[PDB]
Amino acid sequence: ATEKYYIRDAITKPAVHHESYQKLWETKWKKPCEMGVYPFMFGSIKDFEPVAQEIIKKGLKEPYDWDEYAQMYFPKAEELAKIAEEAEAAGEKEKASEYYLRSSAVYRISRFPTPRSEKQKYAWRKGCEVFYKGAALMEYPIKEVRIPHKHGIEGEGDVVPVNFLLPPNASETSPVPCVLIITGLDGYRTELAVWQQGWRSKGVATVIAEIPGTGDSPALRQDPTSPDRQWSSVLDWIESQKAVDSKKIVAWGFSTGGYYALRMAHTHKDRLLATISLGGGAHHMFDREWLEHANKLEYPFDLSNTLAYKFGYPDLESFIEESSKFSLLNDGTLQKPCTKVLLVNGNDDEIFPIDDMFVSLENGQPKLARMVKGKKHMGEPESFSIILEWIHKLLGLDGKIKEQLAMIPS
Repeated sequence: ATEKYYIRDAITKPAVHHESYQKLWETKWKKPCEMGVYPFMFGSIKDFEPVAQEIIKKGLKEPYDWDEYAQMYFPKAEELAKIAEEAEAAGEKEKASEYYLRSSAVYRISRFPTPRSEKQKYAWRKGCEVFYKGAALMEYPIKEVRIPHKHGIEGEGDVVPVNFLLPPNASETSPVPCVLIITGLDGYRTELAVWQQGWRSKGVATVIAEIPGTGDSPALRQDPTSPDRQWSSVLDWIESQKAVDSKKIVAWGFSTGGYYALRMAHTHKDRLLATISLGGGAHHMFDREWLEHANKLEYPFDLSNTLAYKFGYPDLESFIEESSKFSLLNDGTLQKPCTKVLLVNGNDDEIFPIDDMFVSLENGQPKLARMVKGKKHMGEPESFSIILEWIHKLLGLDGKIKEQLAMIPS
């Protein structure tokens, strides 16, 4: 196993943040929280630091009691929602928006990595509620669309809930490109929402949809073909929005979303101008060896257990027994023709192996690739510049990617 992957014996070095929440906060989370970036988009250090201090005093650590853990965030989440409600009543639109989104950030982290308890499931519903109240009070409001899941089968939900933002001058006469953002294992439509105003400012529509077994995805967790049905429903809906140019749909998968972006480049080739996989996997992400090591690496919590839950398995061993069936190599996806594909990741990724970029490049048609040497999951920040530069060229946008990226930090 120490000789199997690109990162070699890096897989055997346990990350310090697994020792305690205090180590998670001090070594991994405090910095991005202060900077207002993932996983703390729309958030404030002023909100999280008090909560962090109280969790650290309790000495919470792996294995976490997710009800006990989630409850630590609720007093702050509720405080911020009450401030937003008062601002809204006073006609303080910009203030109400800020505090609803700040509330949504606190609820979000309470149900990281994925809702696996009743209080985390509660926090998901409450987080969506205050997110959409905040989104509704944006200058250019982001809306929820409950897309009819017309391609759904027995056991699947009736709708695909998405975020939707349409630039103001968009019309059937002057239709706009659309970036379909596919979210990840922990960040859902309420998180990747942070990208929508930037695209709007460049004259680009956005639709944000969750992967199977996360957020409000209606898709069967254990069925490898469930995403295929979901994207058929989503693309049918985008096609019905005549203000969107259905010949200029670009799918950008973040994280685990990258797997789905790469898959749909094949399954929905004729309906997509391009797909981007940023820090995605394809094959080796499903290996026993990778999954048996990844729980203790760069991911903040238990990646492999969280992944198993998202795929509808009660434990890691049961997932590993069947995980090979999700491989884009094993299921024959990578042998099919694809639309334009861009693959970007850090070489040293300990969430999904760079080895899966190689598997992706070893099968079917040539794909665009940028490897980011000496960086781990997602190859940030250069990866965001590489991807925006390419999409701007593809869609003939203004190429002002710095202006767009500056809108991300909260």
